[PDB]
Order: sequence, then structure tokens, then C-alpha cells
Amino acid sequence: VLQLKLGNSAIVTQEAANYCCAYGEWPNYLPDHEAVAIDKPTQPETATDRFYTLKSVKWETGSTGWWWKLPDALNNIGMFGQNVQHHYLYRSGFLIHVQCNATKFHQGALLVVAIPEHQRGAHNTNTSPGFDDIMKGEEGGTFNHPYVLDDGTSLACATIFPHQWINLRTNNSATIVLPWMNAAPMDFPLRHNQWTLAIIPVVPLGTRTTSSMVPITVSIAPMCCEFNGLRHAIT
Amino acid sequence: GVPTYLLPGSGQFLTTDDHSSAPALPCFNPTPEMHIPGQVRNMLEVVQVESMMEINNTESAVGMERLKVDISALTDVDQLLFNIPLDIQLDGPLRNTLVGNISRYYTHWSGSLEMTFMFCGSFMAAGKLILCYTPPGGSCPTTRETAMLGTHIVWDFGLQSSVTLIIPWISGSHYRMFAKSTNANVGYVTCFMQTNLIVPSESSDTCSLIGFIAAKDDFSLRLMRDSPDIGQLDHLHAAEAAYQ
Amino acid sequence: GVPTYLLPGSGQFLTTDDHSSAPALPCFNPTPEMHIPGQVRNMLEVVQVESMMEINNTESAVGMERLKVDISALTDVDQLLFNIPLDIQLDGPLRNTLVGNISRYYTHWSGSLEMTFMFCGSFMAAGKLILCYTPPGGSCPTTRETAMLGTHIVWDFGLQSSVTLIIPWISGSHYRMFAKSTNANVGYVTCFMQTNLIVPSESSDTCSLIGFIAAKDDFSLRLMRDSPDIGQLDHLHAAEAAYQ
Amino acid sequence: GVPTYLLPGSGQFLTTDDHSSAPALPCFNPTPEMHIPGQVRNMLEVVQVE
Amino acid sequence: AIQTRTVINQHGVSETLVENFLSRAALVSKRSFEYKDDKNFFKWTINTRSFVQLRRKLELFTYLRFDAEITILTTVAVNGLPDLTLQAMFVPTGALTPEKQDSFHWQSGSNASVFFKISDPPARITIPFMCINSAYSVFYDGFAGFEKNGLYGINPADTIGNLCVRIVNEHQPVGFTVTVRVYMKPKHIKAWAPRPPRTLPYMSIANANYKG
Amino acid sequence: AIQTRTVINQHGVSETLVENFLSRAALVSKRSFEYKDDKNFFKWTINTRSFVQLRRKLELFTYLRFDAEITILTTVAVNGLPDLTLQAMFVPTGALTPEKQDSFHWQSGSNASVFFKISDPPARITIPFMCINSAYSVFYDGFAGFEKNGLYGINPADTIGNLCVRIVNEHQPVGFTVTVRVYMKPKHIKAWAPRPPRTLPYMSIANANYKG
Repeated sequence: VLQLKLGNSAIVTQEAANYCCAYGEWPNYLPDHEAVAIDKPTQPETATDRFYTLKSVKWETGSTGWWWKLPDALNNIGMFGQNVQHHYLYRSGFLIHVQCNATKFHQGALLVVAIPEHQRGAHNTNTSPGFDDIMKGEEGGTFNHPYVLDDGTSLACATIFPHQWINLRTNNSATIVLPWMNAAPMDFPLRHNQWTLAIIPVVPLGTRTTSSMVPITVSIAPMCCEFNGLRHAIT
Repeated sequence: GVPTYLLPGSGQFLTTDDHSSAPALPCFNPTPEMHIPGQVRNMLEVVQVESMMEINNTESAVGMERLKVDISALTDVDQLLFNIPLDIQLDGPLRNTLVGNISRYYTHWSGSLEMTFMFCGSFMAAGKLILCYTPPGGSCPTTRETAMLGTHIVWDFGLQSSVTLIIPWISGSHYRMFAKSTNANVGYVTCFMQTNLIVPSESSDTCSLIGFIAAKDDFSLRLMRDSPDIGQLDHLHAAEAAYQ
Repeated sequence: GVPTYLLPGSGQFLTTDDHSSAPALPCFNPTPEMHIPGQVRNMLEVVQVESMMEINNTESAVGMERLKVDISALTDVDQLLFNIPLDIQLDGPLRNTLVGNISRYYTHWSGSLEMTFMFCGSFMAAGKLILCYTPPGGSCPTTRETAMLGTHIVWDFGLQSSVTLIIPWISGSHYRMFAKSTNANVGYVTCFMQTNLIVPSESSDTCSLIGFIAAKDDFSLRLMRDSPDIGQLDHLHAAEAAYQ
Repeated sequence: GVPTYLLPGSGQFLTTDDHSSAPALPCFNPTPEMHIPGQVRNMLEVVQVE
Repeated sequence: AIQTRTVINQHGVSETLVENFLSRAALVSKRSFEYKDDKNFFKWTINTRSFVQLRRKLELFTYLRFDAEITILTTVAVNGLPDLTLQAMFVPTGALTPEKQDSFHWQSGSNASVFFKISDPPARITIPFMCINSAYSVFYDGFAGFEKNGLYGINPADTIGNLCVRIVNEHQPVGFTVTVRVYMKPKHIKAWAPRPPRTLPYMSIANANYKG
Repeated sequence: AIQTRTVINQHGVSETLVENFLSRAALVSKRSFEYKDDKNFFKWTINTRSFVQLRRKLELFTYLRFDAEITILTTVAVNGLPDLTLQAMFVPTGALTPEKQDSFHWQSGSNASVFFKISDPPARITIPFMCINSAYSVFYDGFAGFEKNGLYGINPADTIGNLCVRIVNEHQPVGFTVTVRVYMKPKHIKAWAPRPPRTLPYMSIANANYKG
């Protein structure tokens, strides 16, 4: 039972019908045997365990793809973006609800895939991607070369990651429930992104009229947040 | 003391030995194991995951158009949309897949596969396909009449937009004689237009097919080798920066 | 006899091995163990002992004046007396301490610390301080208004002349990329004059603070290295007298 | 066979070792022990004598 | 090109184990240095990105946890044949690295030096898991420097450390070239989050760039 | 200089044990001697004060009790390459020390001589605890000579003894330099009364002087 209703935010959709626990793992808090992680991680309630619905991206016929690095997509937004700019640690899974509303006369297939540690590559140069090439924020980024996922490795094999297909014939939605995917128990949100929600239209959008401006709406819920404490009792 | 003599093969460095050596930093506790999601205990778990095929298999299809087969009113009545040569090793649709690229790290490989053809037209778009598994040794069907004589599956895409397609036991390996010796053929999966495509006046005239490939639990790999999909020829940039 | 082959790594002298060797003088009884007071079984027992900080942290403070912070009528109402950058590795108050110098023999280090600020004015000398633990990532407070917003402790020194100050989990290590990579920041402990200093006409106008630092039982150290606090450059006198 | 590596201090002749070596004339019975009076088991017995 | 086929009679999944997939002593570094007494020694930051055969094979995974079993294979070539003593001092993160053949860092007691000869069998040491995260981020989506325009994709935790190899011998009448082949067999391998195999060729060892 | 940070996930206090802190085979002596047959051999009074890395590390404690595990690493350099036999005769307190390469003290049966070759693995002997007090006074607040204006801070009990290394070979047609590296790993270590770490640089190996 999923119930897309987290905190004050909620998504009253009808046709969701399934979600993908990424790598079979539900997001949880930091386990109690990992006390090494500084002694006070606060466990914030639904101040940050809520859906942060981004801009609806305008999916046309000639669109290559979209990528939002998490939690870079939410470092400027709301009570998660406030807590990132004060806390240096965090440990949060994510619930992503991508749905692409369209009529029964639209066609297409989105590979809504969540890529752990999507180290991007630049095209046709040996210089590494800069800070402004990687850390985009609320707008996210567009794939330059989506067949190689902008890191030289194939889109055809990108279903090895947690993914769901928005085939506009069958379903309009995709819900991917991300656990804490890191080697470290907690991590640093302003300079590291564990996941990358990548939405790649494999089959492009098609209709006989002018190029259809079908929106894809992304809602990212940081489930089971933790952070730095900042309210510790110095005795 | 203990009377010991040296065997032949003493003081050799065999690169595939399993002898525990003297640790460089003993009495150094490493970082404790954290439950990271999605552990791979076995590389067949990579192979059993579905992955898109390059089912377009035309020479002009560059890059991302290889993943889809466009059907339209140009496909008239009975057109060969695609054949999938079931040679994982040879260059084709199954080459650049997860079952493709992990089986190029291994020489000998044998097991069942599992195709999935997801139709990506509109909801109103109706029609039929006939997905024909030719066994190895048999001839690839050229017409749709020959295609329904063999093993096939007539797939009307009404509400049914995906077909699990069990392929029995694609095997094969590499060969060398006293090279230029590949696997002969492990069959085909061809697709012919049974009907014409039917789209209404608002849906697009051109609809597409995504094909997937996965291995089942009986797929197996052995005699690990090096995959020739990668190879350095000139240089890598700042390769000497690991030394300077 | 016993068929034995030589492994790779045979006849090597690894400086971190634990192989018992042939004793030079066997059947020589050493001097028996006498109960000498204060055995150290573990170097964390050195670290958990309190030690004075160099809390004065001004450039003109040479030597012994670094251990104390003078407060007087010159500190008017709200003055930053000292910030303590909680970087054990970097040069500051915590550098030349017992938790400082033993953690420079180890690369990776993590655990709670424990400050103690002993006031060393007269018995009549009253006043207040506000000792403010800034967590890492937060900004160091510049005014006393910003200082009471975060974690702080308003310390009136009446009969209370010492403050046990638990710091949660100062961690950090050394870094190296493809050096010049230190720990970013592990926070601060700042101290602002809450009140003005009150001394009578016979007590001195200038009073001082001694700060201590100790580790708790959860402080830990690993990946032992060489401490760069010492180093020979030219010579030591009569270094050849161990040979002549 | 048995995977053995050489330690440092291998092939050295330490003059104070206690390793039993290959006897030059094995299967040679020596002269049997005769009870000779006044065995010294310990050099302090020499020292305790006036 | 003839086309043959054979009945593939197999049994077992044990060869595709990830412990069994990656634990091959692959050549990870090879450079020669002239010796006459870098300034005539061999140092190398231990990464797996030097050769594309092991790199793509390890970039199948996101997170790796292994004990690297470094085997220093040293051969020598004279420009009489001498017998030489070498020092494959392993320099972890934080300990300083030598700049000359006769620096004061070679005699550091805390560095795990191994002293071996050329006429010996090759020196082999098991370097443990020394990432300070619980796995090596093969791909690190993120930055080392905190909001700094520096280098992307470098984890501060994944530094194994420089492997520094010199010749312990002093000046000798012959000048000779010493080629140091370093063979790393990763072992006790756990691996997390499998990734698509890379199709495009690499452009640099610092990052995941591609030309197409 | 960039500023990074990482989550330090540790577990255990076993690496900070004093047995684990000090037992590293640190280089304690290194001198070369020309050979042609000091007068062409290597003698060295075993102290830990020769190198400031181990000295400050051992001056963290007042009293130490260890078995020194001396490893004589000998390399050779010709001014054909010969194979040589060496003698690392350990001379304790009371036994006389050699002054020449061919003195009568090298053949002393009571000294713990070890005969090793250069082509062998390095010679390693475990010199036991031979202080006659129950621990080595690292600092000896006191005098050896009874009210004598001699030398301060020298315990008469803490003498390990001279470690004397020569080449057993007679005259040879080539003259060559022999560098004797002595590696000492203290072990079975008990340690008493911890001390503040030294901040100022050393001025001599005889004492605790300081310049400021």
C-alpha cells in the first residue's frame, strides 16, 4: 500500500496502480548500530517528507530526455532546501512520482529510470563537467546524447537500474521508491547526488497535428530524511 | 627441521592463484560493512534483467533510432519488420544488450532467453503482428506465409501491448582452428505485419515497437575472457597524471 | 620430504609483518616484570586525558601567553574572546594538545570531545560568558546575538568556575586527489562576553581563562601514519657518536 | 604441494640457534653412559664451592 | 570465415560469481624508470582506470568493496649483471610521498614498505579495503571540493594511495632501466548496483567522457 | 587548497593499542662503509634516538619493555658482481666490541653472531629485553656516574649493546661500498607513564635539549 499522500503534500491521481521499490529496498532511517555517524542525526518529520512537485517539462517530438540529480533537484526548494543550506549531513530516500498526462491519441514510451551515481561525461572533450554542468537544481538538465546516457554507457542496457516504463498506450505514471543508495551512511547534499531521475523518451511522441506539448510532471518526495542535529545539548 | 624440496612451479606468479598473502597494513580495521541496496552476488543477475534490443537493424539508423521499429501505412500488408539474429556474439540486435555484453566476457554460453516486445503506439491503434521464432538450422522466413508455418505467435495489439516471448536455449561459443570461426546461427525471431496498422485520424500514422531481451534462470556462462568491445589504441588523457 | 613451492612474496621483508623470528640470545632470562605504576595499554587513554588548548589564538601571543585569554574592561560589552576551530589537524588551538598530537599519528579519526573552561580570576570576580558550539557546516557567529541563536551555554562565573562542555563528534581525516586537501571544518566553540567583567577595587582588572580538551570513550583513530610535527633537516649533534 | 614463502632471516647461520641438524653418522650407537662421579648439571654448583 | 557450432554442455553458476568475475590479477600499472644515483623511481596512485580492460569490467558496478592484492613484478634491463634490492613502499592517504629516490619518506616506519629483490619471487602484499565509505564509488556523482570549480567525480574517500617503488641500492657503475609491472587481484569482493556496460571508448582516466 | 569532508565510519580501539602503536619495523640505523681488506665495517650502539620519527614516538612514554626484532638489510654497491657473506654480530653490554674487520672479537662464541649472505633474505634476530631495570627508561632523570661531572640522562641499565656488522670475506679485487640498513620492530611492548609529545625539534641524540 503506497498512498501518495506525504505530509501536507498529496497527489490525487487515479491511475498509478504500482510502484517500484528500487533494488527491492524501502527507504528507512539510519540504523541504530551505526552510531559512528555523528551522535545527533535529527529525524525530521513531514516538514521534508513531502512531495516537491517540479516544473512540468514540455515533452515534444524532438525531446531527447530529462535528468534531475537527487538531491540537487531539491537543494533550493522549501524545507528540504532550507535544511540543506544549514545541515551538512543528510540521509534520505526518495519517492518519485513521474506521470505524463496525455490523451488516448498520443503515443510514446518514457524510460523513467533512477540511476545511482550517474557520473556524467562531457561530449567530445577531455575536460570534466563543471559545477554548472552537473548541479542544475529545479530545472534539471536535458540529455545531450541520451543513447549513451551522457556517460558513454548504453541506454539499451539502462534498465539494469530501477526503472518503470510510461507507455502512454498503457499507463501515464511511474512511481519509483528509492532507498538510501550510498556507500557512506550519511552524505553531503550540496556536492553529491546519489540518484539521478532520468526520463528518456525511447519512442518519441507522435500525433498528426502540430508538435504536441505534452507535460511530464515530476514529484520528488524525500522519504525518511535525516540531517545534522544542530540542537545538541552541550552539558 | 622439516625436509622440504621445491616442486616445479615454485616461485612462479600465476595470475589465477588463490593464495592468501601478507597484508600490507595488518591490525588496521577497515570501514565496517554498510547495507548498500542491490548487492550483486552473481553476474547472471545482471543478465536476467531485461534490456532493450537494437531491433531496427538498418544501416541508416544512427544511435537512438536503432531501439525502435516504425510501422505505418508504408508497411503495406506483409512486410518483414525485423529479423533478430540470435547471435549474441555477432553484431546485431542482441549485441549491445545486458545479455549481449556480459556474455562477451565469457567464451562458452548456453541458456534460454526471453524477449518482450512492447508496442508504443496510441491506445486507439490496433493491428496485428506475427512474431516467429525460427529454430537454429532452419531457414529465416521471407514471407508471412512461411512465417506462420513455423513457430510463431499472432499478436493483436488491442489492450495487449507486451509479449513475453520465451526463446528455448540460445547457445554458442567461440572457436579456433589450425581464426575466423564464429557461431553458425542460433535461429531468428522475425516479425511480419499480419494486418495493416489501423490508427484514427488524430493518432499518428507511425507507431513503434520496443523489444527487450532477458535471460532466464537456466542461462549460464563459462571460460571467462576479455571483452573486445573496448580497447585503447592511442592514449587516454592524463594517463601519466597517475604517476606525476 | 614435504613438497613445498615458493609463493610470490617469498623472501620479502614486509615492514609490517608479525612473524616470530630466531631470538639472538635464547635461554637468557630477561629482567622480571615489576609493577610500574601507570601502564598504557591503549593510546586512547593518552587522548582522553585533558590538556590545555592554545585558546588565545593571536599572532602576537608568543609561547605561554597562548594558553590564556585575558578579559578586562577593554572587552567592552560583546566581544569575541576566542573561536576554537575544531580542526585537530590544522594549526589552531586544538593543534598542540594531547588529542591534537596523538591524532596526528593517525589518518582517520572520529569521536566526541570534551572541553573544560576553567576561569582564573579572583573569587570576587563575577561576570558572564556565552560558550557557543557551532556545528560543522554552519557559520561562525560574529555577534553575541547570532551566538545565542545556536547551541550555546550562558556561563555565569560565580562559584561556578569550570564548565564541562561535551562536543558531539568531531571527525575528519586526510585527503589526496589526482595534495592540498584538508578537512573542511568541524565547527567552532566561540566565546562572547555576555556581561562586562566585574572585579572590585582590590582584585586585578584583567582576568584569564584556561581551556582544556579531552576525548570521550567514543573517540577512535585508525590508519596510523607518521606525525609531521617533528623532522630532522640538517643534523643532530653527536649523531655519529652512536657509531664511533 | 605446500605453499611456503621464505621469511626474512632464512638461510642465516645464527650461532645461538637450537635447531637439530642432520647427524653425520646416523645408525651409529655411541658409547653408553657410565656413571662417572660428580656430574655438574649447573655452573652455580661450581660457584657454591669454597 | 567458417561457421561452426557445438553442443554446449554446461553445469553451474559459480563461474559468474562476482567474487569469481573480478578476482583476476590484472596488470594495473607498468612504467619503466632509468636508474642512476620522476627522479629515477616508480610512484603510482593506485587506481583501476589505467587500463580499459579492467576499468570497463569494474565500471559494471557502482560500489565495490575489495582487498587489492598488489603483486609488484619487477624486471631489469641494463643499458656484468647486478643483483638489486627494491622497496615497494605503499603510501596511504595522509602519509607523504617521495619526490626523490633518496628522500626521508622512504624510511618512514608507518608506511608499509616491502623489501624484495629481483632474483626473489615477485613481491605480493594484500592492501586492505581503505575507502572510508563502506564501498569504493566507481562512479561518484558529485564533487570533492565543496562548491568549488575543481574536479568532478573524484570521491575523497576512494583514495587507495600512492604505490612508490625505488631501488634501495646506491650508485652503481652501470645505468639500467627498471620496468615495474603492478598486478592487482581484487579479492573478498562485494559489489553493489550493477550498471550498463560502457559502449563508447574512454577519453580520459579522470572521468566518463565520450566521443561517439 | 580544497576543503573536503567525509563521514568517518569506524569501529574499534584495537589499532590504538600500544603493542599496535609502536610495533612497526622502523629504520633505526643506516651507514655505508667502504670495504677493502671505522676500519671498513659497521658498528652501531643500538638506540632509538638516531631518527626523530621513532624517537618522538617512543618519547611519548617514560618506561618501555620490548623485544627489539632487529632486521639487518644489507645492500652492496661496487665502486663482475660478487656474492658475499656477512656477520651481524650482536655485542651486548660487557662483551668487547671490534675495532678492526679482522679482530679476535668477531669469533667470540658467546656473542650472538648471525651469518648471512646478501643474496639471502635479510637477516632477522629477536634481541630480547636486556635492560637490567624492568623497563627502558626513555627519559632517565639522573646520572650514570655517582656525583661525577660527566653525562646526564644516561641510564647504565638501558644499554642494548653494539650491533657490529662486517664482511666475512677476505680481500677481493674490487672495492665496494656496503650500506647496512637496520630495521627494528619493537614487540611484546608494555609501556608506562605517558608523556607529552615533544614540540620543539631535537638538538642532539644524547639529551632533550631545545632551541625554540
